[PDB]
Amino acid sequence: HMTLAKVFSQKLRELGISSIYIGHERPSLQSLAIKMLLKNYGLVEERREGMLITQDHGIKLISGKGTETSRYTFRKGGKKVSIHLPEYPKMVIDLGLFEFLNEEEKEKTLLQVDLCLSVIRKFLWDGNLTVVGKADYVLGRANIVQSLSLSDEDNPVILDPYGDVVATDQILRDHNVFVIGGSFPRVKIQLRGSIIGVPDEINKILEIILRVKELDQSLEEAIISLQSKSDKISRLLHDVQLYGMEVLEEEARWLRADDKVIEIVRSRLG
Ligand SMILES: Nc1ncnc2c1ncn2[C@@H]1O[C@H](CSCC[C@H](N)C(=O)O)[C@@H](O)[C@H]1O
Repeated sequence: HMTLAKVFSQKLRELGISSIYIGHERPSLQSLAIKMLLKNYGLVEERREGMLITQDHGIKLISGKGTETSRYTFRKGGKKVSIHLPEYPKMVIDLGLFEFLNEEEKEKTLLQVDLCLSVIRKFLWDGNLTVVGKADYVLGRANIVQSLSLSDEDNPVILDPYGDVVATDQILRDHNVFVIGGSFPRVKIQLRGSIIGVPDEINKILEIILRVKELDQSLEEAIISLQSKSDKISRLLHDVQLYGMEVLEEEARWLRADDKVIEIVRSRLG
């Protein structure tokens, strides 16, 4: 779809603005826009000089002292830019069954939901995240609702590792609402025919989907980038039981698996 950084940059050019003095802020449009949306930060109209730090989506981000010309500086208290924030995608986490679980289980689930905020703010913004079915929960500007209300422009899918619809670049790309649990299609992410090795963690699933949608990355590469040592180990082990040792070496270069992983997988066999 569109990242917050991209929408921000298109509005900025329209007005006529292609340089910002950022002073002491992380020099990324995403970060700057998030900050503007969440704090009293904004743009102040002032003429300043600097050197380039970067050229994000075509906008010269300035600081320090040099010879690059800013007409606008990003400052605590400046004026907001007004940007049609992307309605989509909407990432929904369902906490319906939440009080089936153990105390220790609830603390793990919620820690995982907490980390979603950081993922959502890496591409979109808090508004694109919704949590359903727990009303005392508060996660920055996430929507916190008791039940999910569907609109005509919503085209949703349920992420379910026991689903009957295998996920695909196109299927993730052609949908815009995604429900991840604590009557639409129930969609299962596999690695290469299998669910084994696929990260289990709510915040990792969410990040896999966004990588595919916002960065134009493949599902395979997305999954692999987000695996833990344990995901790789468990998958190599499985596949060596299946296909034998000839598989090990090459399937480790593909899983991008490091020495420690391969060491361990050897050590389990002999
Ligand atoms: N490989 C995968 N494919 C699709 N969805 C997944 C997935 N791994 C995790 N999820 C999502 O992450 C949530 C937490 S995993 C626990 C749910 C598990 N299906 C169960 O029945 O116990 C799941 O409900 C699912 O929404």
